[PDB]
Amino acid sequence: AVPPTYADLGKSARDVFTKGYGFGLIKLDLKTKSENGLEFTSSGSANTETTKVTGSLETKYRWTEYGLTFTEKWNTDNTLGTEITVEDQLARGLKLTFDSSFSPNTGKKNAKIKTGYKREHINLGCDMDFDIAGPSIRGALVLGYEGWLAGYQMNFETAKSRVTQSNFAVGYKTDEFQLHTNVNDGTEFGGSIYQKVNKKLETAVNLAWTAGNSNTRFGIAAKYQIDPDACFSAKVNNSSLIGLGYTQTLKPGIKLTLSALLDGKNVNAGGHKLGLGLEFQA
Amino acid sequence: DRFKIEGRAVVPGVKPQDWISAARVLVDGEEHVGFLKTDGSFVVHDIPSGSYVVEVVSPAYRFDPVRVDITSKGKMRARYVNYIKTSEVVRLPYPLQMKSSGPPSYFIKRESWGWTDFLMNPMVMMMVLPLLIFVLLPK
Repeated sequence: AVPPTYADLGKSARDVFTKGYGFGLIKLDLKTKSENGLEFTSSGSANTETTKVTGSLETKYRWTEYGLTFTEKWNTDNTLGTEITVEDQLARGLKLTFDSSFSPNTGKKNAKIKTGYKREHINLGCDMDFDIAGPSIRGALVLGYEGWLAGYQMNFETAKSRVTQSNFAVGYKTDEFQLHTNVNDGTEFGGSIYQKVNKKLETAVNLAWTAGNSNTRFGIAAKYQIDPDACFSAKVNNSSLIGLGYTQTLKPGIKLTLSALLDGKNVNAGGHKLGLGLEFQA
Repeated sequence: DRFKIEGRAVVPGVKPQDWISAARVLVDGEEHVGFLKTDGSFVVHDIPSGSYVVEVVSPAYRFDPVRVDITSKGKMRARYVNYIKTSEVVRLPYPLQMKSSGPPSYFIKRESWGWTDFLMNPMVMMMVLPLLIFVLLPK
């Protein structure tokens, strides 16, 4: 039941590739849960290469009285964003999302409507983007029976012409084996496999192929937790890229993560990309 | 020593006699002034040596000024109007043939807000959810 959506389809492998290391960036997040319903998150990203300071304050209002969720975010470039989520209002698996962005300093507005239908094995989703440049409509439908799953994504724009962007993603998802192949307009061909040998060993393999210039690139990643608080991550790319990350829980909420990407050669040309991450949860 | 400059201006459409009304041409701006013929042509006499900019002045369809170089010997060389640069850009034949692009924009444009476009407001979208919820009740 509840088949995976298009964005979530394969998100395990990308998340393994994404989460774990943030070299070149400084991670600083604080999450706070209140007693009744209040959620507060303050995250701060610091860059040493570009010397940039980025951050967002995110306030979450979980209302189970009617299924309403109120989210308000604030960035550093004077951008204001509000979001309303309604789930299980009158239908079975209907979800309505309203996202709005407005700037007080200058004047700029953007709108986004998300709609989601979830059923026994049928997943429907429609995103309508309202902007001055041009409205766009994007629909993703996922169908599967037991383990065989296939999803279709389409993107259409009324501003220019009959532009249509096709996406066909076919995969096999089960308890410990997860394989997924994504096809973009018969041009992009991606294949991700992810498996778990034990409760401590995780392996992932990614392949990318194209029909235009016949470019092929593959990469493998391993994740292993020595202890419930100590974890290690390694990733190797096709050409020479190697990345190592190590995470350890220091205080019962405080965790420290270290990331290092090495690009070195033997012709006197080498480079290090380091990154520190630290978060607090309350 | 005095010379004469003649030229022909062709409108893309309308009527030549329609556009001749209230139409004059300037060589310096208040020094030498030329008048147009019945269909169209500016013929100016009583001119000395030097460089001058020929421009046809009209509240209607406008024209691009053209620089003209007059020599004492009797050579006539026409070029594009250049102020920042003072060299030869492009050389074209002498029989001035100006082609008016059209009516210059004298008034500015103000646009209203579209019905499909005003739905992007932070406030208008926060009312559409109550509107839909209240619509789904009687149905």
